[PDB]
Amino acid sequence: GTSNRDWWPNQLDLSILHRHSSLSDPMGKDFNYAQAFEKLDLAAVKRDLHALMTTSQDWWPADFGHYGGLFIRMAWHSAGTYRTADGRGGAGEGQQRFAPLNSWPANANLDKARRLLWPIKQKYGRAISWADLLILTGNVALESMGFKTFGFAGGRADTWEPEDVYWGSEKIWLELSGGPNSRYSGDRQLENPLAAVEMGLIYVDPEGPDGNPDPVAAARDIRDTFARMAMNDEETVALIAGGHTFGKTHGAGPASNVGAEPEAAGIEAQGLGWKSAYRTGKGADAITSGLEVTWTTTPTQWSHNFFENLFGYEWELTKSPAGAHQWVAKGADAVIPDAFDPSKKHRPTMLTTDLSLRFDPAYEKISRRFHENPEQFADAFARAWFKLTHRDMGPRARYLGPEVPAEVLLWQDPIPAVDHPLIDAADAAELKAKVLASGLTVSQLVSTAWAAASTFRGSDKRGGANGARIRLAPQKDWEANQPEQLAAVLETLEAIRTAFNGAQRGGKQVSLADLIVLAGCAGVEQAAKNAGHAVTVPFAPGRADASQEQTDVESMAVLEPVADGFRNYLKGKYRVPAEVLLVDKAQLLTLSAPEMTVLLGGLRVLGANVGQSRHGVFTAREQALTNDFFVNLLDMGTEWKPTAADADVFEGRDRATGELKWTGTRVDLVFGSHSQLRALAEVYGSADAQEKFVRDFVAVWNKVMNLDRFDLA
Amino acid sequence: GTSNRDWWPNQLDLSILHRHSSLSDPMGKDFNYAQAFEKLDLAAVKRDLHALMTTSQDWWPADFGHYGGLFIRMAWHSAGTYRTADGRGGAGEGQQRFAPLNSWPANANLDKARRLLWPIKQKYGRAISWADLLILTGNVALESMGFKTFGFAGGRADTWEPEDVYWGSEKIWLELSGGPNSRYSGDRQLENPLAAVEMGLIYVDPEGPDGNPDPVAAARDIRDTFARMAMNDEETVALIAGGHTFGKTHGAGPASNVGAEPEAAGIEAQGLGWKSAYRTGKGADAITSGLEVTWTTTPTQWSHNFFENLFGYEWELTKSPAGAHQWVAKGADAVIPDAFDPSKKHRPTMLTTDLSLRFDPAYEKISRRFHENPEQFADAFARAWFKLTHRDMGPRARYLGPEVPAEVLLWQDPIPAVDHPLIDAADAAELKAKVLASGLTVSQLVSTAWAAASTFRGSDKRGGANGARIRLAPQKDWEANQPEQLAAVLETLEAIRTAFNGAQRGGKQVSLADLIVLAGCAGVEQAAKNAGHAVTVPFAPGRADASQEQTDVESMAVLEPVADGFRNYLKGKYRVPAEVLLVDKAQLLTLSAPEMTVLLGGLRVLGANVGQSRHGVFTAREQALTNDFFVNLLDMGTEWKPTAADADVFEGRDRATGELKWTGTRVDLVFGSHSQLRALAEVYGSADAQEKFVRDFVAVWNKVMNLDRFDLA
Ligand code: HEM
Ligand code: HEM
Ligand code: NA
Ligand code: NA
Repeated sequence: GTSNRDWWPNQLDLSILHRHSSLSDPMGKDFNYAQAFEKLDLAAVKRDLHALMTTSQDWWPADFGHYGGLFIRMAWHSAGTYRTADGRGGAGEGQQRFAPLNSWPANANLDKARRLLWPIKQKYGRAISWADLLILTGNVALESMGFKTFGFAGGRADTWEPEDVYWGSEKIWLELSGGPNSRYSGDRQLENPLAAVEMGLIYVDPEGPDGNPDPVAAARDIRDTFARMAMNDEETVALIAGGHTFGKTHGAGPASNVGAEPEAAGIEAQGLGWKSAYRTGKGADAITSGLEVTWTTTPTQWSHNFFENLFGYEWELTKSPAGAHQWVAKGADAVIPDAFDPSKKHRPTMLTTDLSLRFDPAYEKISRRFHENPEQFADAFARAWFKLTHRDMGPRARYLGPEVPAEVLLWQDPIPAVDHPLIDAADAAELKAKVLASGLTVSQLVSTAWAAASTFRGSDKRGGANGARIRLAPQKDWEANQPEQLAAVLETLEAIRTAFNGAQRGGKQVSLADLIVLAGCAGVEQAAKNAGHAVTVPFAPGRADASQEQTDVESMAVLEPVADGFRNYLKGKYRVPAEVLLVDKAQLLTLSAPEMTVLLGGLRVLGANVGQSRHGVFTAREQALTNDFFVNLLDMGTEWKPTAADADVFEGRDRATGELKWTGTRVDLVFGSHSQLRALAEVYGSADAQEKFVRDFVAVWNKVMNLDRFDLA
Repeated sequence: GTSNRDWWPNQLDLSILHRHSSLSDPMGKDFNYAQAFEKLDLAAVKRDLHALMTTSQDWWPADFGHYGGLFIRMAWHSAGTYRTADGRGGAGEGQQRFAPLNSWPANANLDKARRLLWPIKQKYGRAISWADLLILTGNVALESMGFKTFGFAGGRADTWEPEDVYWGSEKIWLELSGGPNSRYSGDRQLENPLAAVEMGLIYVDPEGPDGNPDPVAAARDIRDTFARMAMNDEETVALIAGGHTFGKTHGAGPASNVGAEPEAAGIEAQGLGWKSAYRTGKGADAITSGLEVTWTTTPTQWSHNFFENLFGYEWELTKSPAGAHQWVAKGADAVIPDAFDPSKKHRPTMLTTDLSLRFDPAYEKISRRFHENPEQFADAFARAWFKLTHRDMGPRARYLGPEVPAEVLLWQDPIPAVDHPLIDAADAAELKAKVLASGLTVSQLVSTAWAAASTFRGSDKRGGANGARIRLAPQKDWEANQPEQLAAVLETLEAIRTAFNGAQRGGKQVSLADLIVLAGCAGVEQAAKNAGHAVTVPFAPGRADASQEQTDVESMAVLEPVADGFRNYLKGKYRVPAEVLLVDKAQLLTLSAPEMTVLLGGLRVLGANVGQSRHGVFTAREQALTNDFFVNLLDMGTEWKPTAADADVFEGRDRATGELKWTGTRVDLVFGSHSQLRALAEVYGSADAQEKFVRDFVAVWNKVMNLDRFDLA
């Protein structure tokens, strides 16, 4: 069946903005997961999970009689797809149960793990999501095996179709670097936004880079990919050694015995995959990764035996029974228990990537410290597991249930509690009149509030206007934010604030975060008045101001917009065309195509462009809120051509005289070119549409201003 | 960007059920197009279209000073994609303006035609849809040139994204038959559901079959494709000769001068395509099809000169300036005017497919009658043009505006007017109790109402329970409908009806169409009661009973379900897997994936399978409305394998004992296999889901019963 994708494989794809419709969702449109979860008996679920750990099923028997290691791995894979570049991936939507992640080679036999959880999921129904259950199961596994966790938050709502994520361009699973779709170039530079070394892996190749078993070069890939998942050296060593305290790998015979991944298997397999023709196909004969390593002498119990073994032996390169590279301890006795046969024991073994923790010099110092001070290892792993499994959940206001840790962590981008009366509607009217009387323009007011709010991304629920981080490093210096113009606006708003706060009784005060957003609303109201329309823009107070010490500058760098079509901004030249980058940004802001359309047309005429560029400013009444962008864009009296100097800039000329009327970028003109976008632009550029344009614009403006407002839920 | 479709190209695609979401729609969710249209000043729009006809734009000058021919072709191609096999295609959703149709080769330069209409669309805004405007413009063209049309109905709501239609498997535009994706097999048998001879054509190749200029062989393709668009011989001849009374073709120079179609063109082209490097690229130099034919001596005036020329000359095979085969009149004078140069004249010319009208012997008799009696030609054409342009609009209740023809046509599947009081809620409860006391079972009641209602297809809005056509030929004999069981049910319901109607005063009566649906409602209520649940299933009366004389039996043949997964029914063996056919049926019924899932699980346990097959009947309490289908399907204690006899039938056996518990088809087991469907099945198979299952089942049942109820809007 030939599709539009087949004929025009480079046309823009708008269907990523219309996912997650009420159509695909089986729950009612009033379903609120937070409310269902807050009534769950969480203690009862944990008891059932504890029982499950040692209730072996014959279709996938438990190693050592205990499923703990399998479930820790299941939870670390759920969380492990996270990339800090876009916030996409992670455990927070339960995507491991959908394509493609359900079928990634690195997720082999996690299908079995999820199926073992079906009875519990069934018993508790809508009150616990799959997404929450995968993480909670990991926690229970750790607890069952003697490790005390740092805590747990519920609230990850289930999703019902696959997320649109760019996982890479390779067309072969586990393709090694340098191919026609290589994710690597230069001196082993991994392309943004990717955070894994091969297609279908979580972070790195356990045999070493491109399969070459050198622990030192593996360490370099470990460091780069874990940093791209927001983890530093200490967290990385704690997580890897912590995880590999438990369980085992599975490589009992050749990989060619393993059949189709779940999305390719027959219908009779009922959602499972990787069926194996090697001996019994499971248990003692299991094949998952192809490696055959068991790390400690008590694989079902928390121990300090990982680092005793790593440092206490010298290591020899060898091969598993499937042919994979792995390491065995020189001269050791057979001290490692067998998973099924009490009369067998095995020598200690390690992956190349485990040896990285000893042979990379910076890791070695951390690993030695953890070896000599196991209580520090325990605490570091507990904190890192919490971070790993919660890093994509967003502000602490979304954390549900009775095990949420009280300690505030820097990586949560924390926002102080509000402890004072908030401004009311009379106060807001007074503050808007003050903002307008100060001389700040529409363009300055709109641009500043857009800059503050538009850092939000729905993928990990980071960013937005709450916190007033626009005033702090590094946001205040981002080129897209226009740092000199920004400084002058914030200085005037800070004087307004100081004067209003100084006059109040009781404890009433306004935060700068609220005033930035309020001043943007006044801008939009003034712009509507310039056009002859009487419009009130909704505002909700309650934002608070975070400090510089609560704002990790390195972690904040990934929110920098290097492309923001809403301000017609591009920081450099990229391989991806600018209109694909606009749709990507709309997706992170949670906008539909009609919302993206309205929003961009309105921003153009209000003067939100970076550096006051005229590109896309198709109006003779700038700073007035009108539908001019659409009416002028669609005027067939104008002809467009790319410029000689720059192919990404276009001149719009009167068709009859040749006279220049406008210029635009690709972000501008795509609205008059892409056949779906142009259909939307036509609605807003019609003669009956001016009031609809204004109303829709105010709605989407308000939506963006509130994206991070999880305190108002 | 590698996608799920790239890795698993044969997995089922559920996204076709979730198009047309409120997310992608720029109009508000209360927008009602019918209400906007009913206030349009249609006379004022027609006056503007009339002025447009002779107002040439320089970017695409009008042939002969008149855009009429161009707009008739635009309106004929908008309607000409219709296929009777599935009802997909046609003019009713304005799909010509989206991909792929906007870029089909046969639609070359219609982009210019649509752009000419933008100023009128802009003026009238939401009160006239693009869909309606395309057709209206064609009508006004005809009127302006002296032809009396049969009428016009508004009401085609605009759509906002491409519809998912199977247009063929070819990967090359206009690929000749016999390739690796051939749409032809056997003795030139075109595969259902296609209705064109090549990918990107409307019906046929104007040069002749696979480019061979034989009028006789071309006639066979004309007849076959037009029949597949619901047009007989008379209507076919009227349409082709009627259309080719006007205007001209465009082939002034070689085709290699013509650039990229609209979806492939550069962004600067602003949605237009086929830019030509041949001389001025337009007007006198235009290239569209590559043919260069002008049929009549007054191309901008209705005449009977097409048939005067077709019969008054002998014809010689020749070539256009682009190299296409075409025909020229032997020994004729230069009598045909030139489109731009008043001092030039040309000889009469024809397409191969024009000459089909004279050299096929059945066409020749009709064409001679139309030649001798041009008043008959005019009436046939008017009726055919109406049918062509309205055939996908659905029941007459959807027709809006002041020009709707009052004559009721057989192809409209007409429903008589209701002229008596309707039954009220107390009457409906009395009739339900009488149906249940007759002895009819849950299974008989649900199966009969499902059979009557499930013929609906949202592609052309044909079928549904209104009319009670299930009691007439040919429905009453369709194998899926279980003809002997159906006849017994209808006999009992007809006695109930006769008794209730005989006892009334004051005109009140119940139609059999309403009683069939009410009886199905009683069945569902009883099934809920058998499970321990009291529900009321909504019912809306107002259907009427059509007669056999108002039912075209041949036209009804395309509504026969040959695959109906909801009844576990497959009439024969097909190339396409049965699960793909289930999703295709759900799309025709307008169901989402959650609605399809609920509905199928419920139908299984209510006994709706054809022939009382136990396949998929995963319950020990058949005829009770429970979620047993889902609970049992998802039980990991059962193992499934295909049978030896039949690979499309599966046995479900206890995993521990080997005991046979169930059997199912691919349609049953897909719900436990496909990762998105299994996620939906899990929600309904949870321990907390019984009330949700019942409520959602009742909702989707009611939706299906009401699909054709455009009288209630
Ligand atoms: C450099 C990063 C890492 C690499 C290359 C990696 C590699 C692997 C591989 C190849 C397996 C074997 C799969 C099989 O054949 O069954 C595995 C098992 C496992 N990993 Fe990791 N690992 C990494 C980090 C982690 C982390 C961060 C955790 C958890 C905090 C984790 C916990 C586990 C556990 C518990 C198992 C045992 C599974 C079982 O008992 O079935 N690993 N690892
Ligand atoms: C066997 C069926 C048909 C074939 C093969 C056919 C073929 C074509 C071709 C190849 C063109 C020239 C495109 C160009 O170069 O500009 C054309 C023009 C046209 N056709 Fe058809 N046609 C068919 C049926 C119809 C019908 C059913 C109608 C309307 C009732 C229609 C109305 C027209 C008109 C009005 C034009 C003139 C366009 C203009 O003036 O720009 N045709 N036809
Ligand atoms: Na994410
Ligand atoms: Na249709």
